[PDB]
Amino acid sequence: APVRSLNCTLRDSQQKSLVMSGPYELKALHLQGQDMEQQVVFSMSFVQGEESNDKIPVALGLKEKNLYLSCVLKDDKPTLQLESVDPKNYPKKKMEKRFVFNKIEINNKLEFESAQFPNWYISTSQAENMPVFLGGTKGGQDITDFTMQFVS
Ligand SMILES: NC(=O)c1ccc(NC(=O)[C@@H]2CCCO2)cc1
Repeated sequence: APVRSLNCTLRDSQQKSLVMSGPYELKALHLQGQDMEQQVVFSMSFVQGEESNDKIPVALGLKEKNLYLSCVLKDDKPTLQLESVDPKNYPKKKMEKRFVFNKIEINNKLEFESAQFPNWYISTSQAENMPVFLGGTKGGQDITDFTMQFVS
């Protein structure tokens, strides 16, 4: 059958919202009121992959855009990028591994681990208006926990 998808927003555990501000540039900042329209709406697809009660493989596309978060090596490091795809062919149930995140539920928060790069996570900085990135530890000063808001 098709792939199943939900519209949603994400906020980091310091309640920073995610926005587009540059061509392929997703950023995290404190947002409230009128400016909350600026936040990115995701289409979260439930994709093929290894699954358990609290670890669910997803892809994160931008709503009604042929753009997906992906994990690739850049200048020899696991990095987060926005990648364009053929809009005729996406989303699909069997997403390529660079597109797959394990959505992990721990203590009423979510983490998004790269399926491609184990123990690398979607991360934000504590500072305002810095890139969303792939961080190689769910420890330290960087933020690896999120909440999801379901959107119409
Ligand atoms: N110097 C640049 O032209 C440039 C800098 C940063 C970005 N993107 C990111 O850092 C991505 C955004 C999705 C996750 O991380 C894109 C372009």
